[PDB]
Amino acid sequence: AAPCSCDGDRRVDCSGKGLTAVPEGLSAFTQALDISMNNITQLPEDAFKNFPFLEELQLAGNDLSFIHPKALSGLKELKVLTLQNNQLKTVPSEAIRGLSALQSLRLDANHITSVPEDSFEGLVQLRHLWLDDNSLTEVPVHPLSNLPTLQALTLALNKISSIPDFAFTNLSSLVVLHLHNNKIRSLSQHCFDGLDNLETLDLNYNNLGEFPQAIKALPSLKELGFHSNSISVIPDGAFDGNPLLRTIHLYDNPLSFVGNSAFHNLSDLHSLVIRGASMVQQFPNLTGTVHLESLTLTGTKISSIPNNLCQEQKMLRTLDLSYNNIRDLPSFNGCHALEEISLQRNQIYQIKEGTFQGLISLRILDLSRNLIHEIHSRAFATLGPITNLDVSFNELTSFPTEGLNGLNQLKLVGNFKLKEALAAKDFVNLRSLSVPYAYQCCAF
Amino acid sequence: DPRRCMRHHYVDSISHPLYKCSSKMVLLARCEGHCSQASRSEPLVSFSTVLKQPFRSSCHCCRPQTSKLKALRLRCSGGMRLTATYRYILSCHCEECNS
Amino acid sequence: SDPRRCMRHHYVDSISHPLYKCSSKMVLLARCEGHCSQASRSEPLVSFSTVLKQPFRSSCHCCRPQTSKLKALRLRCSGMRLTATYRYILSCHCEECNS
Amino acid sequence: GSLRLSCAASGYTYSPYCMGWFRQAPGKAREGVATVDLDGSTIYADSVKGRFTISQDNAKNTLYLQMNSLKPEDTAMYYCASRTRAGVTCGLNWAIFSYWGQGTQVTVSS
Repeated sequence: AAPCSCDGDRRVDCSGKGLTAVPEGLSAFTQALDISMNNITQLPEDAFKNFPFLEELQLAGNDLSFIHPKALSGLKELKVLTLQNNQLKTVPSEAIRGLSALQSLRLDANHITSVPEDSFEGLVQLRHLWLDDNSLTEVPVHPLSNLPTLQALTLALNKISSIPDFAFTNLSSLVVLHLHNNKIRSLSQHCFDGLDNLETLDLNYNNLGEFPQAIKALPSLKELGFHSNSISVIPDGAFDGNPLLRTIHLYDNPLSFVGNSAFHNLSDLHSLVIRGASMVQQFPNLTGTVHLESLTLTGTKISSIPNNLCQEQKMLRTLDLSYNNIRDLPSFNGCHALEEISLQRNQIYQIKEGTFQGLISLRILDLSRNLIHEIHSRAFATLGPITNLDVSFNELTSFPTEGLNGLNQLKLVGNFKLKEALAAKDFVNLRSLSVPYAYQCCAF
Repeated sequence: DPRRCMRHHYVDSISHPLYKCSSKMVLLARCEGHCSQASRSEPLVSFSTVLKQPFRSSCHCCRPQTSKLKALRLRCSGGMRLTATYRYILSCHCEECNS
Repeated sequence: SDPRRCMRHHYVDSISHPLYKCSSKMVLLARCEGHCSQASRSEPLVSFSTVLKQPFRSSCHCCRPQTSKLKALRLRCSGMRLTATYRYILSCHCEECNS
Repeated sequence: GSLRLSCAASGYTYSPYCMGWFRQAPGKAREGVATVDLDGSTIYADSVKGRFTISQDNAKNTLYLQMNSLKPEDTAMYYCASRTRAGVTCGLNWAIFSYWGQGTQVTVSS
């Protein structure tokens, strides 16, 4: 009967209708109610006496700035409550304590600055909690102590500076934790104590100066991210206490030296990307890790590749080793899953026919800016399909044609002293080619 | 009654696969339960030489009945922003799978 | 085993077509029915493309025949006749509905 | 103006843990004016630091708030609020109080 809409399955929606108070005249048996995008400033004492059977209540974007402590009384069956984008300057401690059956509580997008000590007390059934985009200055340790059953907590976009010891000690059931976009500088030794069930930990965009030693207390981690930070070293065995790690985000940092065995015994890691780790000399001792699909090391001083690379990493697909000082190449046989190989800007000085032998599913090969001096005739014969092949800026006197009939895009720019010309009878599928000397393309 | 076709609320973290972007926590819903009607399959007797789907089938599946399209905005590198879309299920019901 | 599980029952009926008069027969059609143990599920999928495809991932298992035989019945009539064909079921197994 | 903003607690007499005065401009949020706890500790707002004064008569639960030389900004509706249990720190936060009054109006002109 209200000016807003309705639904057959005991649901009422009144979003964006410009209401100033809760709508009256609705059915007593209402299971869901939406009042999100109306302009309501306060909830009186007797607001929700007419809806004893509410299960979901939405108030996002109401510009709500006051909640009477008795407003939510009587909603024993409430399960979902959203209050984001309002002007609640603090967590409504008194108002929400009567919600025994509450399971989801959204309070993000507010201007929360203080959390009373007795907040969230009595919320036995709470399982999800949002506190993003607030002006919080420290972790509410004691208010969180009253939520042993929490399963997902997020405190992003706040102004957190440091996390004290035993901050989340009683949240043994937590499995998701977000802390990105904060100003966190230091993590105490036992800050994450008791988070034995945590599965994802987000620490992006913070100001960490040293690697967090606390993550050694997390035995069930699966996803970890600390990019956009100021971390410079991953000393050694940092992930020793996280055997189940799968994804690591560390690709935007002033990384200078990652440990030789930093990534070691991580049997479930998928992607490993390290950029700008200049001081690294040896190859990462990534024994045990045999589930890699992408391996990217750039900007380092690696002088050699180990022969056992993909006879161990049989699942490897992308192998980027640009920059660095790779002088010799180990035989890539056993690299059956390699789709892309990148070796540009290296010290590679020759490609003997036994180097790229045995690769089948190769798709792209990059050898630009190297010092390749010679290639044996049959070096390219053994590989299967090829779509890209760059040997720009090397000292190639001659370039073989056998095995490149399937070639699509070819780039020899700057290969001066490559006098003797190619021919279209072997190179048949090309429609992209750039050659040193001049008018080498009069045949094509 | 846990065996009944119900709706279960679960929280998931959404992040763009490759762009520099900030992960967001979202609340989703999942239809879950066992249909009371038993699945059945009957052979069909045909007097025509043509080919027919040999069996009549009945398969009740707990699947959503109503949906509300919703979208969320992410913040990404350089201040560029992108929108991701999903459907929020509000009710579930057993319905014929083949239909 | 739990009786509610999918089991091959046997039901007996008769076949006849009014177009050409015949003399009906007794046929033991096997039937396949029960309740698959695994629960039925359906989840929304988050996408970053402009327009969504296939909003909901779903899994709902029903038991359907895996092996069957094109049994033929000499249904003598009137004296002309016909050869009825039916898919005699021998076994049951739960299977994903969509695939 | 010698404006005495009295209050009265009618429920129970034994000293509640904390009692504050708050004010509300039309349509905006509730921001505090003053607070006093069981020990007699007193807190005021920055705009209220000197003009007003919160008092109390514990034996009778008549809790006054004295205002003099009212600024023209001081037009609002004032609420007397209380709390019973001790599980929080006293302060000018509207979310900790348990009982709220119907408030009254104070319109300062000139």
